[PDB]
Amino acid sequence: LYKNWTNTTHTAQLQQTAVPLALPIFNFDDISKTLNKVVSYSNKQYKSLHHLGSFKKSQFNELFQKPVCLVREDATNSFLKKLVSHPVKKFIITGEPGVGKTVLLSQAHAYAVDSKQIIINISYPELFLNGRNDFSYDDDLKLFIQPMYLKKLIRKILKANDPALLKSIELSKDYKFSNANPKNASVKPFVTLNKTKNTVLDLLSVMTHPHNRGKLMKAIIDELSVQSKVPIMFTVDNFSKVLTTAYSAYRNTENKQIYSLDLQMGKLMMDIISGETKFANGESSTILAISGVDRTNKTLPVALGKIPVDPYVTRYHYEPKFVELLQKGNVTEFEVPKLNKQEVNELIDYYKQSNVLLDKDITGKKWENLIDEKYFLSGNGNPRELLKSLVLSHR
Amino acid sequence: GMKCNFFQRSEISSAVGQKVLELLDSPDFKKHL
Amino acid sequence: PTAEQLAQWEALKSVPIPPRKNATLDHITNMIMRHGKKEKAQTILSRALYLVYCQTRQDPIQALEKSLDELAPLMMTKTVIPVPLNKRQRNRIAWNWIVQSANQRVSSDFAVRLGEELTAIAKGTSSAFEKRDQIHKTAIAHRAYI
Amino acid sequence: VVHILGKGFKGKEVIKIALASKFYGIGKTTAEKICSKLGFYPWMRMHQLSEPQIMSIASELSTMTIEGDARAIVKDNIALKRK
Amino acid sequence: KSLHKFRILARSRYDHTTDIFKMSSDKFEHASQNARYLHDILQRLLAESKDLTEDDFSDVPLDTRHTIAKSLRKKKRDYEFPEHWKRPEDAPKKKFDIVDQLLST
Amino acid sequence: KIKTLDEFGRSIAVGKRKSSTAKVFVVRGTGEILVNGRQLNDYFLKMKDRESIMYPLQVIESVGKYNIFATTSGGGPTGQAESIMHAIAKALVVFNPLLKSRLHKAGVLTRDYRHVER
Amino acid sequence: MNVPKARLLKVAELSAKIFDQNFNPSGIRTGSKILNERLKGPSVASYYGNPDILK
RNA sequence: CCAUAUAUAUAAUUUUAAUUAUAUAUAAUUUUAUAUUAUUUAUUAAUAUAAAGAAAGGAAUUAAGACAAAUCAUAAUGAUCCUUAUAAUAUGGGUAAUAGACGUGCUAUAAUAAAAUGAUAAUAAAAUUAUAUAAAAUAUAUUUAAUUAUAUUUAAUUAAUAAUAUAAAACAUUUUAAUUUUUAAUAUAUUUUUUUAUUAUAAUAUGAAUUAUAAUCUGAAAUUCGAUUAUAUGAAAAAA
Ligand SMILES: Nc1ncnc2c1ncn2[C@@H]1O[C@H](COP(=O)(O)OP(=O)(O)OP(=O)(O)O)[C@@H](O)[C@H]1O
Ligand SMILES: [Mg+2]
Ligand SMILES: [Mg+2]
Repeated sequence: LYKNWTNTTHTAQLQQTAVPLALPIFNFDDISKTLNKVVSYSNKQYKSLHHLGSFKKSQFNELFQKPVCLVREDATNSFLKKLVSHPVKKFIITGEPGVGKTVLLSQAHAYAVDSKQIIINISYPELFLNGRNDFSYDDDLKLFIQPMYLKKLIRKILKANDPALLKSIELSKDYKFSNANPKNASVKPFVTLNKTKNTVLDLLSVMTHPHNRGKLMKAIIDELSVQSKVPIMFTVDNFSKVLTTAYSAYRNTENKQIYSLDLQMGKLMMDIISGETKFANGESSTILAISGVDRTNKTLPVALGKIPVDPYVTRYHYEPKFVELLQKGNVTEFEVPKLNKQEVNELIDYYKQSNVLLDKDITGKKWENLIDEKYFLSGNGNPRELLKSLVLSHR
Repeated sequence: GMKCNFFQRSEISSAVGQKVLELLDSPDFKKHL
Repeated sequence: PTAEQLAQWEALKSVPIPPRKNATLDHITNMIMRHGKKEKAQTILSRALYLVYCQTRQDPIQALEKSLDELAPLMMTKTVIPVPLNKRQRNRIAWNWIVQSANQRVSSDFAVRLGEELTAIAKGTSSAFEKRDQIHKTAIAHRAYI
Repeated sequence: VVHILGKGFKGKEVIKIALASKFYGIGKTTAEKICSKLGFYPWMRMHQLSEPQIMSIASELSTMTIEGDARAIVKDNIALKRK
Repeated sequence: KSLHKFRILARSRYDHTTDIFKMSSDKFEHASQNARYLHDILQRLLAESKDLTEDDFSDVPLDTRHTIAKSLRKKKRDYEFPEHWKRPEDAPKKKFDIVDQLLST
Repeated sequence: KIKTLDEFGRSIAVGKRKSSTAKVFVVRGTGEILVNGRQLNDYFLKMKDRESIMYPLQVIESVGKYNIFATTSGGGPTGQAESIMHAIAKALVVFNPLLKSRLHKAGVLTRDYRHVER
Repeated sequence: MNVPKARLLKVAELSAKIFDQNFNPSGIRTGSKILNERLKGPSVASYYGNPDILK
């Protein structure tokens, strides 16, 4: 173990020694039978969610054999009923830091996996905003593409989603990309994909040169926008980082910081969010979630109508363009409520069955007293503080 | 000691400068202008 | 007095008052702390104990207490007469040995080094047992002068 | 090891930091301006540079007032004061 | 429109939270001069605010930055006991006492 | 003068620690708490401060029976948390005077005298 | 922020005219702080006391 | 006498901090009960355990001897010396010189520790403002903005009102040479902000002295000899 504590607990496979437990499996179809119970995800859900990056460090996932989730009536069931019922399915998940926004997003991902939908998850958009991977200006797409990040993201889209579902979609145009496949790079210089013969799976497996990769990304998104046989769920976790970083760390040939919307990824994300890119299915949804690690400013609450527009607020603390885009698409908020005492009881019960609680709590303390004390210490229902009061408060 | 503030409700309805002029209108400065 | 509050008082007649803090953990964290940065010391200790739990899957506080009780020497020769040690002094000696062992490891983070040192001690692998044995041997050799 | 104008750089070194570290006239802002001009992304490292890009850095630095020329200017200021 | 123009032209002297326009003068040696000066300033401000024939400044929003900066320097205790936490059922109830009633006779 | 609940059933108490002061309204409830109108974990980032605030309720095993509306000012996090602790203990005595002794034995009814002294 | 600078300049000029303030949009050094500085001569001069004392 | 705890008074609760202010008074140098130890045998003391208490700190206040002290700048008196000069004024210079030696302090020599960021603004106290204080805004450095430093303009307040002034550590994320413990290309994965495979991959991104250039600030004046900012420079400092 040579890394720091967070990266160690994230990457040291410390759950190898976690005791197995037979939890019920997440199934929104059978929500009634799992409501207010700790559940595990399916095997398919686990594979897809790991490729999506639904699980993150500092979630205490290593405590348990696999990531698990309390299926909550006021968060999970309520949000998913809105996700199935609402006519315009564009959401921003909000709530206090550590309340469960990312877990709610992963439960939405699992619902999508079991609902036969394609999921494009931009987890942690700081990768394409921090200037730690390459970029180049594309002249056809009047945008700065980021080939390394696009390669990683296209592989994630391929891996996470059901291959049969993704092959069901026939291409609606003809495409010609630079060939970068090592075997036939020389024999064949350009790979060509025809209409009604090659599928979105074929396009999504294309190997092209970095400068052309941006076009591939467009080809993918356009294609998924035109098809009407598969719903598309487009998710962005830590979306707040985008709202409070309007200018990326990249700087153009004149040494000026590049606007986030001048990046292909920024333009893509905000086009999907603003509705400029329309998905033809009608069950397609966009789910955004803010994060507590990012700074707050006026952009988000103004875009949600919570506070009026103060036009003298400096651009650092108020970006009107993002408000314009978030309002153009009728993005509505879902605030994750804090846990009630009964949900705390259920979670602590599951934690007891996982042999995670300290002896000072289980051995010699009354159960009701334990529940009351940890409901108090968690700030009346914050899940992260609940866990930290259980497994990380040795005092 | 005592300080008194008086509040009166009511119906709605330079030494340097006067010397700078004197210096500028002096022969010592007027000759450069 | 009302009957409900008389019943409450009767119920609490038997219950012992809960402890404000764990004295041993308080001592250890205060030994980690410098410059009054207590929260940082508590974070280091709790993170190390979290690693200990995750690798042994037992109550890490109990493991730490067993480790300190076993590793610390019961007596020590001082200027040359053996003298008995109280619990706090024993914990100081044992903790210093543990920290010295942990700072021979590779991780940049002190919490990781300390946690895996405490895991190794909880599994009976520590060089400070030799230090304890040497101290005990000197005390036996000088028992005549007590 | 990559070589620019007779200066060696460990592969992992960040270009904008390394250039400011090793060249006399170049500072943080100047190095960032050079990297922006050549299209290097902010945290690109020396081992990622192609030989054409190495030559582009060499040309850009040669057009700068750095190393011996800048040192001569400084020594000339000091000598002229001494005179 | 004239009230808006007044506030815009008052700038930092106007406090939107209290609706108070305040200005002070101590540039003249005597208080009567300073009072007449302040009255004359007010007259000019009102005359310009009512003169909407050239510019009403309706496109300029009201700048409250000076007031925000002022408010950040004073602690704000803007919280009240939750209404739904109240337990009037638990309040003490006056108990009958015969002596006092027979003494109020 | 015997203390009692107000017209809303609240026990009002004041505690001090270092240069911090706290005024707490304790009413019978379900273990809710607000500090300066903010969630406990929001206002107090250190867990040990929350444990200090909870300790008097834990002494009388009455966490989960009371709603706390604490309001602090002055000093820093530790001083404010411990002034809330003291104020809660004093307020709790009103609901059941027979427990005062036990609270007095816990140490939460004793005002900590220590303060910065050049 | 979105408000054009011409509108705010007009506001600043008109306000300065109303309240008898120096409007200096160019930002040139005018020495106005010298004119507005208070005369401290009397307090400084009375430092050692009133010389017209009975002796 | 402070402080601490409490009571009364005062405040038309917009000078708000009523969780406050400052007048007066009260309180403790605490007290009771057992048990064990000793006892000058209890009506003593200590320890422990119970009970009531908010109760746990601090300062001042007199003389007598001995020695030191003339920046004794803690004086007075006396003696002695100068009186065109040992008195008095102005201009400039010095007290800032640099071989050494030492005292004290500040900044450092990196990962239980530094940096950056954190706007419905986490959390203070005690002071200061008529020989002032400087808000917000605008402009330049300068780069969308922010930050930082100046300039322009001086809003309010001579103050429980306004300003100096959104305290800072804390905490959270990100980053960090030495370190191949890393980065990158391809595959790879039920660790995806990540894993795995194969390929390439003693002074730093610590420190901030010194010096150069260009600005700024106060002042009549910054040369000997002041402060600040930007762009460069980048020393010594590792072990005991
Ligand atoms: N419904 C839930 N069931 C079980 N555990 C949960 C649930 N919601 C949150 N948690 C756990 O609580 C902690 C909160 O982490 P999570 O990533 O969900 O928070 P968040 O609100 O997204 O945080 P942030 O503000 O950092 O983005 C994690 O341990 C998560 O596993
Ligand atoms: Mg999250
Ligand atoms: Mg440095």
